[PDB]
Amino acid sequence: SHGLFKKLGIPGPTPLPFLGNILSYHKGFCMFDMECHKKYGKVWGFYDGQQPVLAITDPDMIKTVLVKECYSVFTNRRPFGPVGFMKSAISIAEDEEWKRLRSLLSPTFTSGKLKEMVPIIAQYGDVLVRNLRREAETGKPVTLKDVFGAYSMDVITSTSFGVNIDSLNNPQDPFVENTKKLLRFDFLDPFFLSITVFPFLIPILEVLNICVFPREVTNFLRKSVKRMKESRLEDVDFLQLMIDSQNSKALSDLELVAQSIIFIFAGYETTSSVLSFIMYELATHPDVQQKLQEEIDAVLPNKAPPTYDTVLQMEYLDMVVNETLRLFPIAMRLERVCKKDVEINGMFIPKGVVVMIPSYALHRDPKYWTEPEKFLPERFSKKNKDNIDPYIYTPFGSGPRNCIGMRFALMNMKLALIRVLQNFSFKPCKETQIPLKLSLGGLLQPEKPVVLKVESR
Amino acid sequence: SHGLFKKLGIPGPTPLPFLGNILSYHKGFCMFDMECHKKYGKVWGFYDGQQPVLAITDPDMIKTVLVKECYSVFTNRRPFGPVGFMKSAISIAEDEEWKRLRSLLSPTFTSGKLKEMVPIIAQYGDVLVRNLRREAETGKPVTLKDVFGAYSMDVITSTSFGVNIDSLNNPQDPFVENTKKLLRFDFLDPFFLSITVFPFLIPILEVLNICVFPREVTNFLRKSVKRMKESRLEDVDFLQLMIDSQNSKALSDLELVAQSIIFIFAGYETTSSVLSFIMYELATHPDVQQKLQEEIDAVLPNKAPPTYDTVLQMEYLDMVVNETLRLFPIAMRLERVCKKDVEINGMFIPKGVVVMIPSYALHRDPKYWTEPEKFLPERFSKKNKDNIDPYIYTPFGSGPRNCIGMRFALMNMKLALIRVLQNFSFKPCKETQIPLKLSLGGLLQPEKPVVLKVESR
Ligand code: HEM
Ligand code: HEM
Ligand SMILES: C=C(N[C@H](CSC[C@H](NC1CCCC1)C(=O)NCc1cccnc1)Cc1ccccc1)OC(C)(C)C
Ligand SMILES: C=C(N[C@H](CSC[C@H](NC1CCCC1)C(=O)NCc1cccnc1)Cc1ccccc1)OC(C)(C)C
Repeated sequence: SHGLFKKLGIPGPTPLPFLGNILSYHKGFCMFDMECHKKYGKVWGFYDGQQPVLAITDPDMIKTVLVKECYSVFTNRRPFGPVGFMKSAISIAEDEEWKRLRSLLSPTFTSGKLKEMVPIIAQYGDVLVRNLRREAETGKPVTLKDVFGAYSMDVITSTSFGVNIDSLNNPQDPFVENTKKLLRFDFLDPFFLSITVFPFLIPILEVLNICVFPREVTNFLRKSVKRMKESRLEDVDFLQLMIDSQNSKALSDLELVAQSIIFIFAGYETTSSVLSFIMYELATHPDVQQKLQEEIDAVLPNKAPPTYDTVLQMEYLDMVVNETLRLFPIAMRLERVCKKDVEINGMFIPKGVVVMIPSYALHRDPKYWTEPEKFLPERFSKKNKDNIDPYIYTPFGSGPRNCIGMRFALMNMKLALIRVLQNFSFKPCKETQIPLKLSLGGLLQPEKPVVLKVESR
Repeated sequence: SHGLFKKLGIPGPTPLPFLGNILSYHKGFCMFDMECHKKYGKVWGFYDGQQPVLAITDPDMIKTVLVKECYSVFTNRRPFGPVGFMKSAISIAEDEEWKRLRSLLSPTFTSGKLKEMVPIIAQYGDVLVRNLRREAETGKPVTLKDVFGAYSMDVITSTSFGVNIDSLNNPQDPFVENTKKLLRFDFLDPFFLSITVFPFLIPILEVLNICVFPREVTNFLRKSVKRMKESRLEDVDFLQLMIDSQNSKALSDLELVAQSIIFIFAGYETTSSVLSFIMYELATHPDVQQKLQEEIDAVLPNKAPPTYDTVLQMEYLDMVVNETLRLFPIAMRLERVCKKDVEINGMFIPKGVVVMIPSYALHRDPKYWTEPEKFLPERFSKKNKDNIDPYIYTPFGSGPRNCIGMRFALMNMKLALIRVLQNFSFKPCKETQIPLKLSLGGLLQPEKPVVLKVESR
């Protein structure tokens, strides 16, 4: 099965029996993609175990794949390990079902519903600040993914179930506990590599009701949600919107829970990780930090509370965000399974092949980015923003299966930063990893957690 | 493979292909054993999946199995699911290795080392009491396995690593968290039944570094212990004793950790569960409660602090304990794998057969116990204690592979009760499950958690 790309005349690294090329993940996904990109060019193929994966780097062709042919051919992602009842979550479902879920859930993530979510996201901004100042006045360097996680948690809990925790001060609350155990899967830990040399074990683990979503976290939320559904009904958040939806093809009950669980993860270690990266940059780039706090004071004088509207009135802030997402696209890769034999942009691609877009690699490709390793937000200036190909820069994917939560994430994030730079400036500690090396793991997160210094303006 | 016992002319329930008799676990292990015991008599066999299990109820024969032939034939328990590096813990190791571990670890559990452990076990008695009185003065019915667990935790943490937590007030402490996730395996949950219809999947999960001991709890303790070992060395608890041992065949480092992890579980949900049962009895039997608080006041006047010595001076207290253990032997069953063809007490038993002693069933067998469903501690009076066959009553097993921690458990437990009945009396609430129905699950724990009323003497 390792002859495939040789036949198609597509170049790539020589696979080992059974292993395919996975030994080459010893420096993380990202480093492997850049290296293939340099060595082979615009297209290459390789083998996660026996599985052909075809990498592509042409924007037309990438558009063809994420847009033009999404429904017909490229509808789904690759399977990755036993998910149990979580089979039914939107990010994991296939074909007509996913097509369906997207619809049931899409209204929920509208700008308009989002704007109603703003003042709740506001209140925990106050918590974040107050918690920070306690560490600021005790001049002790601060690990971010803690205080940001604690914030990221409060937001989720509240924005999706109305649960109102100071999680940084109550990691004791059974709710907060469960919710944390939902962490970014280390796709390069002992498990998933084995899942990829031995995917024939996925059904094995399914019938064994083994689940990558801790059977306890899920058995908790499942019945947790079942209590909420029956206390609201009858006596603004995601659950409401989703409960409203199934009040008609309409969403189910177990289905509803598994969606919640997705939303819960997503907004947690992603929102948390990204902010960490941003403060790392804001910290190792004092001028950018300052220009930012200048925007926030001119659009919002006197430490004025942000509204929905004033947030989007802030362009530089957006630039910084975008630029950070370029440097750290926490997905690293987009993928779609080729469900039929197809020709796209004059290239034959056979069924079962997994088509991959190496986002990380593209973001640091010299050919589109001057000095791509540098952190330069002016890349995304209203002037320069026009020159950036949407199929090269894809922090949130693209097409019918892009990040459904994109607007909410950006709003969520921006809301925190604004309230954080209104009060504090962030400075590198002797202990701050400079330069920030990347987790050679299967996560896009830093090698070492970001520690900085926090001062009260 | 389902013909075995029919050939040997040994009676038992008819197995279904693949399933064996496991459909008959729908009412828990215990109920199935009593039923086989009544229906077939002194011996019977059945099939957990394709695995022959031979049950026996003859004391001679049970002695033969747990004692006389332990080394030669019956050295090990049955495998149960993927344990990863935990392969090396004493309760799980096989043959010469276990034989070895027992020796390295046996001194640790001496009465004499135990006596030095007493005053530490004392101090958290004070915590237990103070926490209780807070709920006592707020006349709100109390779930036991919480406050007892919280106690059971404090003891372990301290008695094995010197870690000194008020865990009831700090379930936030990363240590306490990890430690809790080590809970009594529900052998009748979705997993282990599948493990028993599909044991050929155990090696499957091994190579997948999948572990029944949460890979995170273990990766925590592993490095947690590695920090302690290197802070003590160089600058009274189980770790010390074990560290001392490997200071010579001597214990290893990973080995040392996996032992700790065992000790940690054992003293947790076992100590916790047992006390829960005892207060349930003490509660549904006011007179027994009173006689007890009378012993504790005569051997220890003026709420006198218990010493090692005064504890064993208390006989009734011991009786109550024993009697409770009769009613609720939390192991339910003892097992040993027959590693060779052998004849014992005039019975042929083939290799690979799993020999089982149905402790629960024996404890409620009428033929040894008058009114066995009743709770009557006078059964264990210094007068009557002589009539109890040690091979019928086996709460802690027997022979070279009995409960290594037996003395410590009994001491641990007794120390708590004494300090608890010195201050409080325990009364049934309208909500108290009366009579206490048993978890039809694979655990010996109650159907419903015990809730009682707590009053300040
Ligand atoms: C900065 C934060 C986030 C980033 C960078 C991000 C990025 C992504 C990416 C790269 C994808 C793959 C899309 C594709 O294949 O084209 C995706 C999918 C998805 N995202 Fe996010 N995301 C973020 C936050 C969130 C949040 C807060 C939610 C809340 C629900 C969310 C929900 C989803 C869902 C449900 C999918 C799968 C959508 C589908 O298959 O229909 N994401 N995201
Ligand atoms: C009331 C509490 C406890 C009860 C009822 C209990 C009961 C048992 C039983 C029934 C066995 C099986 C023995 C056999 O097959 O003959 C056992 C084994 C064992 N117990 Fe416990 N136990 C208790 C507490 C503890 C504690 C606190 C420890 C602390 C380390 C401990 C450590 C062990 C170990 C290490 C084994 C396996 C011994 C070996 O295979 O060599 N137990 N226990
Ligand atoms: C392969 C996935 N995830 C899906 C299929 S598994 C469910 C998924 N997370 C899981 C893992 C953590 C607990 C929930 C999701 O959907 N989480 C919401 C989310 C995450 C990140 C960004 N936005 C939303 C397909 C996919 C792959 C990459 C990026 C996005 C989706 O991702 C990881 C590499 C595992 C992090
Ligand atoms: C089958 C076992 N356990 C051993 C083999 S797995 C390791 C074992 N617990 C594990 C499970 C919870 C986290 C540690 C042990 O050794 N825990 C110490 C202990 C427990 C209870 C009483 N004393 C000591 C063999 C065995 C079976 C029954 C009773 C005792 C030992 O037990 C259970 C039915 C699973 C509860």
